[PDB]
Amino acid sequence: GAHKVRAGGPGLERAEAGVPAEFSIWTREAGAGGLAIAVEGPSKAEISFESCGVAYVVQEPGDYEVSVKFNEEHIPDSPFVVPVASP
Amino acid sequence: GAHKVRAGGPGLERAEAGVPAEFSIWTREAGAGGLAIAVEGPSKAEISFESCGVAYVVQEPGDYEVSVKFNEEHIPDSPFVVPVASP
Amino acid sequence: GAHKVRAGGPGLERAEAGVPAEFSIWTREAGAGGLAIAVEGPSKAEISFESCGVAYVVQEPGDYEVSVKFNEEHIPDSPFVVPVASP
Amino acid sequence: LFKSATTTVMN
Amino acid sequence: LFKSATTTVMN
Amino acid sequence: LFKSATTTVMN
Repeated sequence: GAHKVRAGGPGLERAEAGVPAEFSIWTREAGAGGLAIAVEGPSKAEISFESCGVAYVVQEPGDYEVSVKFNEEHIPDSPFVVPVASP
Repeated sequence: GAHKVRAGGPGLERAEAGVPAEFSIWTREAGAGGLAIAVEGPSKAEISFESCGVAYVVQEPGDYEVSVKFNEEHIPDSPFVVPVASP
Repeated sequence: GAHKVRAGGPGLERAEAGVPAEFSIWTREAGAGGLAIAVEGPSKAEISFESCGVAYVVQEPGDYEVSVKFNEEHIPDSPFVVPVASP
Repeated sequence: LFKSATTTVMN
Repeated sequence: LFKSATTTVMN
Repeated sequence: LFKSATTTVMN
C-alpha cells in the first residue's frame, strides 16, 4: 500500500542550508502502516512531522536524497534528489 | 513508581507484519518519570505515542518482546511476548 | 540566528535522578531553524518537547551538561551545567 | 536481534 | 555519507 | 560519557 501514499512540495526539490525545507504527505487514500522519512547527504538533518507536513533542516550545502517509505517501501518518486544551497 | 504504571491492549499479545499494533498505557496513578517503549525482535519497529496510546509496526513475522519501562524499570507484566503473523 | 534563541528554567541548573527536570525555550525573536537539545553525562536521558517546554529525565546522579543548539550553534549560555542529585 | 525504542517524559 | 530518519505510525 | 539528543524544526 506504499503506492497509495503521495508526497509533494518545495522541500522535495530544493533547500538551503540552515533553512527549514517543507513538503506534505497525502495520507487519505493510504492504509495504516509505518511511515519513515530519511535524509541522506553530506550532513545530518533534523526532521519533524507536523495528510501531514514534514519540515527538515540540513546544515551543509550538497546533494541530498529524501526518502519517504511506507512499510519500508519507497512511495512513488521516492527517493527525491534535492540540491541544497549554501546559506 | 514503575509498579503504578499499567498497560493493556491487543498490541501486547499479537500483531501482523506491516499492520499497526496498538495498546494503551494507564498513567493516572503514576508519578512523573521517563516512559520508554521498546520492541525487540527479528526486525525494526516504528513506534509512536498518541493515559496514552502506543501504536507500533514491525515488518517481519516472528516473536517480539515489547517492554514498557518507567525510569528504566519494567512496569507489571513487562516485557510482553507478542507473536507477529505474516502479512 | 542562534543568539536570538534563549532558554531558562530550574532544569538548567539542578535535577534529581528519576524526576523530570523542566525548562523553557523562548522562540518569539528567533528565525526558523533546527533546534537540538542534548544531555550529556553519566547516564542516558529521555528528553521531550511540549516558546516551547522541554522536560528531561536522567536515571543516575552526577554532573550533566544540557546543550540547546540552533542550527548546530550553542544558544547564549549553552552548554548548561546541571548537578543531578540522588533520588 | 533488533531493538527499537521511543521515549517520552511523563509529568 | 550521513543518514537521519524520523518515523511515525499511520493509522 | 553518554549523549542523548532530541530534535525539532522551528518554523
